[PDB]
Formats: sequence, C-alpha cells, structure tokens
Amino acid sequence: HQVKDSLEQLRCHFTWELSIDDDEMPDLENRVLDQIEFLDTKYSVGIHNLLAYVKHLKGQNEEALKSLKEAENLMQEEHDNQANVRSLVTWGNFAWMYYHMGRLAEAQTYLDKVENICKKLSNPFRYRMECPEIDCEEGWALLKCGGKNYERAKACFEKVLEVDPENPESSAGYAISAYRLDGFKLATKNHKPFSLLPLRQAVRLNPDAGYIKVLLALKLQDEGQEAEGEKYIEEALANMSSQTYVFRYAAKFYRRKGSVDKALELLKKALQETPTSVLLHHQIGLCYKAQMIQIKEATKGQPRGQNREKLDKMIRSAIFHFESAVEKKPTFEVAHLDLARMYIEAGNHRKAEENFQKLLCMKPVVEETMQDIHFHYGRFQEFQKKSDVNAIIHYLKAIKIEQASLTRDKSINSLKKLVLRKLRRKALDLESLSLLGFVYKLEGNMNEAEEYYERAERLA
RNA sequence: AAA
Ligand SMILES: [Ca+2]
Ligand SMILES: [Ca+2]
Repeated sequence: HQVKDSLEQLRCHFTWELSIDDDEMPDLENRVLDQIEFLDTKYSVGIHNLLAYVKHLKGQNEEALKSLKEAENLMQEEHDNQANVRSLVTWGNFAWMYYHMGRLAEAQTYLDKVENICKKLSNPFRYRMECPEIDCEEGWALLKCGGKNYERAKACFEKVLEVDPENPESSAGYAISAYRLDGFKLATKNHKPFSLLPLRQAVRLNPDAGYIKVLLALKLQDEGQEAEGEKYIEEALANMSSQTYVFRYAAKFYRRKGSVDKALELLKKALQETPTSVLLHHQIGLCYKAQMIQIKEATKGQPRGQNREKLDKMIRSAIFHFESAVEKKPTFEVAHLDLARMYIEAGNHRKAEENFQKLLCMKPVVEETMQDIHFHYGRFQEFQKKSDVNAIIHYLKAIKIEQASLTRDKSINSLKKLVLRKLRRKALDLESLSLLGFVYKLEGNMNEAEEYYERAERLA
C-alpha cells in the first residue's frame, strides 16, 4: 500500500477534497472552459488541471490525460521553457490518473518525479510540496468549485500573505474569496466590508487585472461610493484583460446604478462569448425585471397598448433567462426564487408554486437564503392564494431562522400586518391574539406582548 | 450570481 499512501501525500485535485456534486458538474465544466478561453492570467496550469479532474469524474480518463498533457505543453511557454513548481500539481494528477487507470509503473514514475523535485528544493516532505505557488493553486481550485469551498479557499491565500504580504497572486485570491464571502452576508444586519481593503491592495499589486477592478468597483458601490467605483469600471472597460468578465460585473454595476440599457448592452456582448454562463442569464433576467418595474411606474401599474406589449416582453424574457440559468445549474437557488416571483407577474400561480416547492427542499450554502424563500412564499400565499393559514406558516418559518436580516424584519412586519388584519374581522380570534403577542415579544414590547398572551389564554 |  506504499503507492496509495504516497499518492495521498501529493498536493493536487485528487487530495484537495473539492467535493464536486454531480448536479453542478455540467456547469463547472462550462465555467472551466469559459475561463480557459477568456480569463487572462499569467499561468493556466491550474485551470487545465481542473478540467482534467472534471473529465476524470465524468468517466473520461483518456480525455483527462489530454488536459494534463496540455497543461504541460502550455507551461513550456508561460515560463519560457523554464522549470516551474506548478508542474508538481500536474505530475500529482498524472500519478493519480495512472493509478486509477491501472498504469501503475507510470504512476510510480510520476511519484518519483515529484519526490526528486521536493529533494532538489529542500522541501521537508517527500511528496507534499510546501511553496506559495501550490498554496495559490489549491486556493484557486477551491474558489472555482462552489461557495461551500470559499472559507477554505480564503485560508489558502491567507497562508501565503502571512509570510509575503505583497504577494500579488495571493492578494488577488484572498480579495476575491473575501468579496464572495462578503456577498453571502450582504443582507445580514451590521454586515461589514471585510473585502474592501483586500480589493484595494489586490488592485495595487495587480494593476493590469480588470477582473479585480470591477469587484472593487462593486464593493465601493455597496458602501455608498458609487462615483469612486465608476472610475474603476471605466479603467477596466478601457483594457482588454478578461474583457468578457469585466462586462459581467460592469453590467451589474450599471444595473444597480439605474443605467439598465447600458447593462443590457454589455450583457448581450458577453453572452456572445460565454452563452452557457448562468451568471449572465441571471443578470439579463434582472435587467428585464428592472425594466418591467420601470414600465409599471410610468403607467401607474396599468400599461396598455404598446406599453403592455413591452411589459409582456420583459416578463417573458426574464422568465426565459431565469429558466435558462436553472436548467444549466439546478442548484442556483436565488435564480429559482427570481423565477418563481416572475411567474407571479405573468399570472401563472401554478408555475410559481412549483418553483417555490422546489426551493423549500433545497439546502443552500447560504442558510439565510431560506429566510427569503419562506418570506416570498408567505407573501405568495397571502396575496395570490388568499391563504392566511399558509402565509403564517411561512412567515414563522422565516422568523425561526434567527439570523438578523432585512428579510427577517420584513417577515415579522408581514406577520404583524396579517394578524392585525384578522383581528379587525374578529377581535377575539385566539390564534391571532397570541401571534400578535409573539410579534410584540420579538419587538421587545414585553408588557404589550404579555397582555395579548394573557388575553388569549382567558378565552381558552 | 437575487436581496
Ligand atoms: Ca483574452
Ligand atoms: Ca484543448
């Protein structure tokens, strides 16, 4: 069992516990291919190694080997024919691949190659290469393989920065990881911009990287500094680096600014290059949603004639793009939620119900998203289905998720409004009395709460 | 990637 024990010491995709879920594999493969073609980075060894690992997980070991060979071929130029320690990731994946294929002599050859380099570099381990380049590669792999891996990704880059605080690559990976983790908490009460200073530093250390500039722009916009952020959007759009990714995030920036036509123009160009992107399809749907809202405002909710035909175009186009996003990534929870909400606007309550039911069964990485699922389903039940029983059930389920948030507060307020309504139709409804006490209790009005709980108990 |  020497071979397997040695393989487990290698630092490569097979030992990084990426935990790629089958339902997310088609989208991951599409995003890996997109990144190969359109992300401008100094080294591309990592992304080709991840494609090889994906092919392996798909049962295509011969195709996986082709991607490992391409990773080696490309490095001959990304370093000018010179030796680079990132090759050890490729060699580790070769050893594992050959082990799985039964080519065990070749597997041992690649173990020996890794060991030889670990010796040459005075590495303490025989097969586990300790160097910042591989810490970065581990981090980038984690950062590509879904939100559940982002704390681990951030820690990879942080490990490098604790010894080399001006390292450009780990500064970038740390900042992007931190930005996405900030995004998970963006609706929680008292959330803070932990990623802003990291993004400033990453832009300083990677002055040509448009990808990072547009994230800095968006975080500045989050923090009420839209004008400063827009300067970074313009700088990123003036350069060709990773242009198609720059378009995605610039479009988000302009949509949130209110320039929805400009956002759509950018997204339509980006979709020509990466038509499978679920982020693009979701962003396009959000643009059509925003334009739907604009039409409702200008017509005070009663569009007619051409305005109605435009509204219907917006609704049906948003549905098309949200459906496209969830076909490609069925675990994309918030796209299902936008989709359910847009079927309400189309008047199709059965399809809205259908998507809400799917959502109630999901297990989002971001647990607070279930607050929004219950809240919007509760509103659907109250207003479209005219079911106070089910509205109360789901407002309460949102409230039971204790994390303080915008939506938890809205769920408390919606429950309060519903109950106050029922009590006007029936002042001695026991259930509504105690629920109103519950609401006051959550608000901190303990005297008003107890009098309503007591009042309810007397009737009983 | 909604918020
Ligand atoms: Ca390019
Ligand atoms: Ca190729």
